[PDB]
Amino acid sequence: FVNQHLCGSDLAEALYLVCGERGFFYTKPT
Amino acid sequence: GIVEQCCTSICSLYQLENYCN
Repeated sequence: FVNQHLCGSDLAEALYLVCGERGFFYTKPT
Repeated sequence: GIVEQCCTSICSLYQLENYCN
C-alpha cells in the first residue's frame, strides 16, 4: 500500500521505522 | 529481495513487516 521505495540505509530506515525494538537484520552491506 | 523490490519497486510495510527479528 504505502508507496515507500528505499535502498541501502533507506532499507535500514523502513526497517527502523517499521519495527524498531523488534529487531531487523539487513543482509548484504553494500 | 529487499533492495530489488524497494529501490526498484515499493515495499509495502507488510512486506517489510517480515524483516523484523
